Amino acid sequence: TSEQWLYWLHLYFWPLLRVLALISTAPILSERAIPKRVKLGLGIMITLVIAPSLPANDTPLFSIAALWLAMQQILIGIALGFTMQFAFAAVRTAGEFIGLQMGLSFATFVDPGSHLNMPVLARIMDMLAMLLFLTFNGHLWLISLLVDTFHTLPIGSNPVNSNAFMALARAGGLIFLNGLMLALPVITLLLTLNLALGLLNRMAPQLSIFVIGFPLTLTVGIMLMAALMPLIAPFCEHLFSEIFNLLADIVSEMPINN
Amino acid sequence: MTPESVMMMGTEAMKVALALAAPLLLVALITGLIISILQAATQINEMTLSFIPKIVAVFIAIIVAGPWMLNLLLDYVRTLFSNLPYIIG
Amino acid sequence: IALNDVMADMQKASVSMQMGIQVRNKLVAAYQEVMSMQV
Amino acid sequence: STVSFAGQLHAALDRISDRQAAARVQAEKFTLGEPGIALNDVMADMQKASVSMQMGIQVRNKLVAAYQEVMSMQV
Amino acid sequence: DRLDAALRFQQEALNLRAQRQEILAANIANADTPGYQARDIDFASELKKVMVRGREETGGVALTLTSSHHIPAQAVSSPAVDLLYRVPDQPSLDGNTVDMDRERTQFADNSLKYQMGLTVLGSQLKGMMNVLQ
Amino acid sequence: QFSEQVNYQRALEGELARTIETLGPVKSARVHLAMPKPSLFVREQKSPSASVTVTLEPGRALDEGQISAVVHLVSSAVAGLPPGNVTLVDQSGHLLTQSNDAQLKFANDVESRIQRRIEAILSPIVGNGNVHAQVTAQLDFANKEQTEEHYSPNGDASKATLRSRQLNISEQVPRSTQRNETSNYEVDRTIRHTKMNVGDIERLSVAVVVNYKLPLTADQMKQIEDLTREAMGFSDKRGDTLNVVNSPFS
Amino acid sequence: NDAQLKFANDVESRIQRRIEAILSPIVGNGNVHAQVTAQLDFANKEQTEEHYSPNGDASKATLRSRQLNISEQVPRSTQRNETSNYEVDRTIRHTKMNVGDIERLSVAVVVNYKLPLTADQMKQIEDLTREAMGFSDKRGDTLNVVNSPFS
Amino acid sequence: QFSEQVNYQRALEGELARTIETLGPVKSARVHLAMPKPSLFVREQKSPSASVTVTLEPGRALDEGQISAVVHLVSSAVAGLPPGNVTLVDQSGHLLTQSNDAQLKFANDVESRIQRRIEAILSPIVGNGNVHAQVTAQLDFANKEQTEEHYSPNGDASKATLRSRQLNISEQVPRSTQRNETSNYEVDRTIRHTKMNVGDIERLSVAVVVNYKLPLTADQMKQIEDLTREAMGFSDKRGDTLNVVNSPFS
Amino acid sequence: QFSEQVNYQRALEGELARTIETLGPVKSARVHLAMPKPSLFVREQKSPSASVTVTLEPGRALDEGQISAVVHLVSSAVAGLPPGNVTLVDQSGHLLTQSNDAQLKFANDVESRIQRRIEAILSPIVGNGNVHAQVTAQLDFANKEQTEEHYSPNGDASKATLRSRQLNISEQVPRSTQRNETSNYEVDRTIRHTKMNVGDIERLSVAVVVNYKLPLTADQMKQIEDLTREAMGFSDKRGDTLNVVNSPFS
Amino acid sequence: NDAQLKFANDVESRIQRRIEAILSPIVGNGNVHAQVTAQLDFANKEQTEEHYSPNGDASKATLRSRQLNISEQVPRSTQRNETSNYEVDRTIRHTKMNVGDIERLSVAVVVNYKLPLTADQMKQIEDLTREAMGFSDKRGDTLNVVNSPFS
Amino acid sequence: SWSLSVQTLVFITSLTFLPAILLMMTSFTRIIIVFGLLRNALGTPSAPPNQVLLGLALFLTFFIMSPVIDKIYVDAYQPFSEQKISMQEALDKGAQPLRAFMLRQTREADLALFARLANSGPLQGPEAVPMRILLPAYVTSELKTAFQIGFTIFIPFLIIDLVIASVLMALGMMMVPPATIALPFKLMLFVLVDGWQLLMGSLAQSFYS
Repeated sequence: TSEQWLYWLHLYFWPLLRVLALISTAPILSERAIPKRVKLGLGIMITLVIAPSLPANDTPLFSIAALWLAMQQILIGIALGFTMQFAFAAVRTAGEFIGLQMGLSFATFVDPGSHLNMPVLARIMDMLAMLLFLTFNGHLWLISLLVDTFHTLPIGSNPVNSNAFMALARAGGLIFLNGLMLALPVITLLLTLNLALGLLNRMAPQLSIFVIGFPLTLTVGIMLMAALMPLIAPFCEHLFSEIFNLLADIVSEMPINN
Repeated sequence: MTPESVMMMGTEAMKVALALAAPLLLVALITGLIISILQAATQINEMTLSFIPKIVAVFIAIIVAGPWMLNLLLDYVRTLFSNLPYIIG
Repeated sequence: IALNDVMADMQKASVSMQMGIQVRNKLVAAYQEVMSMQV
Repeated sequence: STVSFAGQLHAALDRISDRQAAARVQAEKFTLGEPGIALNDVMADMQKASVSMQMGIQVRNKLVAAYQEVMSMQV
Repeated sequence: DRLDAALRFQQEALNLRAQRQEILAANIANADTPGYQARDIDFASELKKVMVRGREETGGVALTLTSSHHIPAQAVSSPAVDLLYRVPDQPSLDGNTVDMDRERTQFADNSLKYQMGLTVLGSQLKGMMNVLQ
Repeated sequence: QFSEQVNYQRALEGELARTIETLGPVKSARVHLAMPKPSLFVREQKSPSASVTVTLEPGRALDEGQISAVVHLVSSAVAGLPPGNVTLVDQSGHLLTQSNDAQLKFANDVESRIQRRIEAILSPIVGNGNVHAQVTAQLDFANKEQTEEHYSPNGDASKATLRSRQLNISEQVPRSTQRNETSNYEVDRTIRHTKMNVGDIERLSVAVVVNYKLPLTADQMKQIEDLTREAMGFSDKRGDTLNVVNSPFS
Repeated sequence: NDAQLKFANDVESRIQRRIEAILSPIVGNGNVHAQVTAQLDFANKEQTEEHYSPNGDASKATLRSRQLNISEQVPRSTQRNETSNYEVDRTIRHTKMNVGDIERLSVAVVVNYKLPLTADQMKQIEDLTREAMGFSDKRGDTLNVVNSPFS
Repeated sequence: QFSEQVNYQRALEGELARTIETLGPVKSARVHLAMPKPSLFVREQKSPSASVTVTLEPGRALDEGQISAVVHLVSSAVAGLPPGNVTLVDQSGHLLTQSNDAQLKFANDVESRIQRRIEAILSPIVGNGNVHAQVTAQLDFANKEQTEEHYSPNGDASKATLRSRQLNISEQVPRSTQRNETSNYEVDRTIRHTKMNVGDIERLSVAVVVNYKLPLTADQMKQIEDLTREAMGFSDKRGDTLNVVNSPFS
Repeated sequence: QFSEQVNYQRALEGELARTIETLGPVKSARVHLAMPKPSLFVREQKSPSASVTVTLEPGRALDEGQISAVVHLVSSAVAGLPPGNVTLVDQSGHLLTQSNDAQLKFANDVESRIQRRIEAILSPIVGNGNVHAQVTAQLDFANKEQTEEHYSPNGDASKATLRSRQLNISEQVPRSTQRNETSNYEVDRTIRHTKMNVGDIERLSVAVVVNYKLPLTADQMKQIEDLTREAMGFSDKRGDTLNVVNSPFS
Repeated sequence: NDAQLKFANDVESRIQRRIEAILSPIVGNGNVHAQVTAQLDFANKEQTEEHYSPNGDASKATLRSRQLNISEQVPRSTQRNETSNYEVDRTIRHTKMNVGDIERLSVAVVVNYKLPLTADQMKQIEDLTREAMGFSDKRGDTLNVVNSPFS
Repeated sequence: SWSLSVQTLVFITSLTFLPAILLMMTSFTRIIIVFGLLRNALGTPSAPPNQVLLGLALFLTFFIMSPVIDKIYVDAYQPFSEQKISMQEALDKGAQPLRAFMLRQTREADLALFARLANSGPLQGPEAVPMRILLPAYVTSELKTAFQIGFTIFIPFLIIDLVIASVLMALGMMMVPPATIALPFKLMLFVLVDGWQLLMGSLAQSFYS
C-alpha cells in the first residue's frame, strides 16, 4: 500500500485516462442523461479489468514533461469515440434534408433564431439509428477497439504520426455521401411530385403551391418515409461497419507506420 | 430487441402519425383544390382566396374527427408504455 | 520499510494523483468549452 | 502470480488485527497469573500494537480522501 | 521525477535523523555493559554523502520469492553509514565510554531536529496540496 | 431488409444444389442451413449446422468416400460449419451421419493394413492362398494431456549454481562458534508440454494359419513366426500377442 | 440413447466375423459358429492426476533457497536452524477416457465334427480364437469352445 | 447496398471457375467461398474457407501434384485464405483433400519409401524379383513442447562471475575472529525452446525375404543383411529391428 | 460507391494479364490479387497475396529463371506485395513457385562454383576429361545473433582510470594504523554487435579422381592435391576434408 | 505436412547422384548402384546462450567501485573491510537453429565386378564415397560398401 | 478474526462506498436515466431533479430491491450479528443474492466481451462469471436497457412534433414556432395516457420481467 504500490498505482492512471476520454466522447457512452458518476466509474471499472496485463511504467513529472504522454491517450480516445459519431451525423443529415423537401423548413429558408426542424425529423432517424447501433454489439465494439489500441499503441515516445488526422478529417466526407445514399429515393420521389405539381401551373398560374402543393407534399413525404423506414436497417449496418473499418484501419495503420 | 423489432416500432410510429395527421392534410388539400378549380372561371385571384376556407375546413376536421384520432393516439401510447417491459427482450 | 519513508511515499503519491486529476479536469473542461460553442 | 492490491489491503488489515490480538492475549495471559510473561514485555507489545493501529487509521483516512477526490473529475 | 527531487533532501535528512536516532538509543541501551565503546555518526558529512551517492546500504539479503509457502527470512542488515567512535572523557574501568550526559543531550538534540524535519516536509507537502486545489 | 438475407439463403442452398448434382451419382440435391447464434456463455455452448438430402443413381448408392466428399464440400462451402453437423440422407432413409463409430472404421483399417502386410510378406514363402491372418488392435481414443516439469538436483555444490550467498563466520577460542549461510540458487529446468496422439495402437493380437505343402519343418515354421513378429511391428512393451499354426486348409 | 446397443452390436459382429474368418479355413465353410458378447463402458470418465516426485533424499532434492545457522559452545550448548525452500519436480495428466470402450468379452465357439477333433487340434483352435478376440486376462475376458456334430 | 458483395462473390466464383477451366483436366469447376464474419462474440476469428467441384478430363485423373496446384490457386486467389481450408472434389466424389486418418496415409508413405529403397539397393545383388521386404513403422504424432534452461555451475570461484562482493575479515589476538562475506553472482544461461516435429519415425521393423539363386552363402547373406541395415537407416537406439531370411519361392 | 475500388483491382488484373502475356511462351495468364482487409480486431494485419494462371506455348517449358522473372514482375507491379507469397502455376499443375527448399539450390550453386574451379585448375595439367570432382557442402542456415561487451581489466593501478579517490590514512605510535580508500573508475568498454550471415559454408568435402596418363608420379600427385586444397579454400579449422586418387577411367 | 518427405527425397537424391557421378569414372557407368537414407530434424529450435566471463581472478577483473578499509592495532586486532562492485565481460548469442537439417546419414553402395575388385581399388572407393557423402563421424554417419556380381 | 480492531474501520469505509458504488451497482442508474430522457422530451425539464425525480427513483429502487435486500439481510445480518458469521463468510453470503439479481438483468453479450478482454477462459455456467467480470457487464447492460426504454419513450412525443409541424405547414402558418404549440399537447399526451403510473409500473415490471 506504500509507493511500493502507490507508484505501481501509476499502472492504472494512463489506461484510465484513455478509457475516460473514449467514454466522454463516445456516441452512447457520452450521453448527457447518464449521471457523471456512472461514466467515471465505468471508466475506472473497465480499466481495473484491463489494467493487469498492461506493462506500463511512466512518470507524472512535476511541471509535466510527460504531459505529452497524457495528450496521447486523450487523443486516441478522441480518435475512437468521436469518429463513431459520423454514422449518426449521416442520418441526422439525411432525415433533415427530407424535411427540407416536404414543407417543414421554409422558416429556415428566407430569414432565424428558431430552426424548429431539428426536433421534427432528424431526431426520428437519429434515435432510430441510436437503437440500431445499440442492438448489436453497438455499445461494445468501441470498447474492444480501445483495448486493441492499448495493445497496438500502448504507451510511447512516438504516439501520433502526421498524415493520419487527414484520415479522420476527410473521412466525413462519407457523412454527406451516406446521408445522400440513404435519403436519395425519398428526395427523388418528392422531386417528381414537386415538378409535377409545378407543371400544373402551366394549365393555370393560379394553382399556388402554397395552397395546393404543401398539403400534398407533406402527406407524400410522411407516407413514403413510412414505406421506406425499413431501408435504414441495412444501411446502418454499412453506416457503422465502414466507419469501424476506418477506425480499425487507422488503429492498425499506426503501428506499422510508427 | 432485434433490428426487426426496432424497424417495426419505427414504422408503427410513422403510421400512427399518418393516421393522426391524415384527415387534416386531406381536408386542406381538398379545400385548396376546390378553391383553385373555382379559382379560374372568373379567374379573379389576389394571392390566396383560400386560407380562410382552409381554416374553416380544418376546424370542421378537428371537430368531426376529434375523439377518434385522440383515442387512436392514446391507444398507441398506452400500448407502447405497457409493452415497454417486454420490448427489452 | 522505514515509517517516515512510508508516509513520505503516501503523501508524494497523493500529491501526484491530485495533480494528474486536476490536469485532466482542466483538459476536459477545455474540450467541453470548445464543443459547446456555436458554429 | 498476481498482487490484486485489494488483497494487499486485506493483508495489511489482517496484520494489524493479528498484532492487536496477540497483544490482547498476552495481556490476558499475564493478568490471569500465568508465569513467564513480564510486565515490560506486555506494555511494549501493547505500545507497538497501538502504533500499528494508528498506521491503519491514517491509511484509511488518506485512501478515503483519495477516493473522494478521484470521484470528482468530470467526464 | 521532479516531485521527489525537490522533496528528496528533507526525506533523506529525516531518514538519516532516524538512523542516527537508533544509533543513539543503542548508546543509551548499552549504558552499563562493559567495554561498549559508544558510537555515533557525523550528520553533515553523511548527509552530503547520501545526496551525492544515494542509499547504497551495505549488507542485507532476503530469501527468494518462489511459490507461496516458502518461509521468508532475511539476513542482518545495516545502513552504509560508517559508525564513528565517540571520544570519551572520564575512563571507567570497564571500557564503557557511554557518558549519560553527552549521549542524552545528543538524543534530545536529534529528537528536536527530527521534529524540525517533519515540520519542513509537512510544510512543503501542504504547499503542494494548496497549489492543486 | 428481412428479404435480402433470406434471398441470399434461398439463393445459396439452391446454388449448392446445382453444385451437387454435378457430382455423378447425384440426381437431386436439397440442402438447408442453420446458424442459431454464437452466444451461450456459461462453461457450455451450442453450435450451428446444416442438413442435406440426395437422390442417387438408379440402383447405385454412395460409399463413405463419396460421403466424405460431399461432407467436406458442404462444410467448407458455408462458413461457420464443421463437417460434424452435416446430415446426409438417401432418397430413402439411410442416415449417412451418425450425429461415435468412426473409431470402428479406423480400427478395421489398421487391422487391414497390418493384415495385408503380413499376407504380402508371407505369400512368397508359402504361396498365394496357403496363409491367412487376422488382427485385433486395441486403440487409445482417450484425449491425453501432459505437462512435465522436470528439474535438476543441486544438492551438490560442485554442480549447484548460486545467485547469492551470504556467509558469516564468527567464533572465539570456551570456544564459542557461530556460522550462518544463506543461499539463493538458480535451478535448471525442463518443461515438456505434451499432447499424446489419439488413435494410437496399444495392443496387437495377431493370429496366422498356414496350409500344408504335408506339415512344415521346425525351421520353416520358426522363421515364418519370426517374420510375422517383425512385420506386425511386434513390440513386447505393449504386451502384443502372436499365434501361428500350420494345418491343411479346406 | 439406443445407439449404444447398435454400436455394441457392430463391435460384436466385427469380433465374431473375424473369428469365423480365421476358423473357416481350419475346419470348413460352415462347421464353426461363434457368438461374441461385449460389455462396453459408455460412462463418461474424466480425470486429472499430478504426481510429484519424492524429494526426501537430499541428494536428489532441488533447493530454491536455504538458510542454515550453526552454533555451539564448549556444558556443550548448540543450536541449528535451517529454513529450506524447495523446488518440486512435477508431472500432471488430464485424461478424457473414450466413451464406448470394450471392457469384457464372453465368447463361445461351436465347431462341427470332421468324429471329434483331436485334443491338440482343438487346443490350437481355442488358442487361435483367444488370439483373435484380443483376449486380455485383466479385462476378465472369457472364452469357451466346444465340439459336437451339428444338425 | 448489400447486393454489391453478393454480386462480387457470384462474379468471383465464375472467375475462379474459368481460371480452373484453363488448366487442361477441367471441364467444370463450380466453386464456393466462405469469408465468415468479424466475430465480436469470440476472440479468435476462425479463418475463411473454400470448396471446389471439378470435372476432370474424361479418363484423366489428377496426380496429387495437380491437387496441390489447385489448392494453392484457390487459397492465394482469395484474400487471407489459408490453403488448409481449400477442399477439392472430383466429378465422382473422392476428396482430393484429406482434412484424423492422414496419419495412416503418411505411415504408408514412409513404409513404401523404405521398402522401395531396400528393393532398389538389393535387386542388383540378387536380381529384379528374387527379393522382397516389408516395413512396419512406428510414428510419433504427439505434439511435443520443451524449454530447457541450463545454468552453468559456479561452484568454483575460479570460474564464477561476481557483480558485487562485500567481505569483512577480522581477528583479535585467546583469539576472537570473524568473517562476513556477501556475494551476488551472474550466471551463464542457455534457453532452448524446442518444438519437436510431429510425424517422426520412432521404430522401424523390417522383414526381408530372398529367393534362392539353391541357398545363398553365409557371407552373401550377411552382406545383404548389412546392406538392408544401411538402407533402413537402422538406428539401434531407436529400437529398430531387422530380420532377413532365405528360402525358395513358389 | 463500392464498385470503384473493385473496378480498379479488376482493371489492374487485366493490366498484369496483358503484360505477363507478352513474354514469349505465354498465351494467356489470368491473375488475381488478394488484399485481405483492414481488419477490425487485431494488429497482425495478414499480408496480401497473388495467384497466377499461365498457359504456356505448346511444346515449350519454363526454366527457373523465367519463373523468378515473372514472380518479380508480379510482386514489383503490386504495391505492398511480398515476392515470397506470389504463387505461380502452369497450365497443368506444376506449382513452379516454391510457395524451405531454396537452401538446396543455393548449396548446389556453391558446390557448382567450387567444382568448376577445381576442374578449371586441373584441366591444363591432365587434360579436359582426365579429372573429375564432386563437392559436398555443409551450409549454416540458422539465424545468428551476438552482442559482446568486452571490458578492459583495470585491476592494475598503473593502467587503471580514476574518476574519484577517497583516501584516509591514520596511524598512532602500541601502534594503531588505519587506511581507508574509496575508488571509482571509468572503465574501457568494447561492444560488438554482430548478425552473422545466413548461408555460410561450414564444411567442404572434396573428392577428386584423375585418369591415368599409367600411374602418375608421387610429386605429380601431391602437387595436384595441394592445388585442390588451394582451390577448395581448404581451411582445417572448418573441418574441411580432401581426398584425391588416380586410376584408369573407363 | 508431407512436404518433409519430399524434401528428404530431394536431399538424398542429390547425394545419390553425387556418389553415382563420382564413382562412375572409376568403375563404369552402371557398375555401381547406391541408395542413401537421410535423417532430418524438422524441429523448430531456438536458443539464448549467455556466456559471462569469470572475474574471479582479480588480475583480470574489472571494478567499477571499491571500498577498501584496512585497520589493525598493535595483542593484535586487525580488520579488513573490502567491498567491490564489478563490471563483467559478457556474450549474448541468439541462435535460431535451422529447420530441416541433416543429422545422420546412411549410405549403402553396391559395386559390380570387373571378378571382384582388389583391396586397394575398393578402399579407394570406400574413402571416395565417404568423402562425397559429407561424412561427419560425429553425426553417426554410416557407410556400407560391398562388391558383388550384378544380375 | 478481527476484534473491534480493523472492524469499524472497514465498516466506516463501507459506509463511504455506499452512495456511489452501492447505488450505481444495483439499480437507480436505469430509472434515473429513463427519467432524464423523459425530461428531455416533454419540452422543458420542469421537474426538480435534485429532489423529486431523484426521490421517486430512490423509492422505486427500494421497492424493487426489497426481496434482494431481505435475502441479504436474512442470510448475512442476522447471522453476522454475534454468531457463526463475521465479515469473512458475511461477504459471500451477502454477495450471492446480489449476484443472482445482477445476472438476471445482464445482456448476454456484455459478459462475452468482458470475459474475452480479461483473458479469462471458457465459462461453464451462469455462476462461473466473477465480480471482476460481472460489474462492467452489468453497468453496460443497464445502460443499454435504459436507452432502449428511453428512446422508445421519445418516439411518441416526436410523433406529436411531426403531426403539429405538418399541420401548421399545411395550413401555411408560415413560421409559427411549432415547439410552443407542441408542448401542451405533449403534456396531455403524457397525462391522458396516465403517464407517470404507467411509466413507473413498466419500469418496475421490466426490472424483473
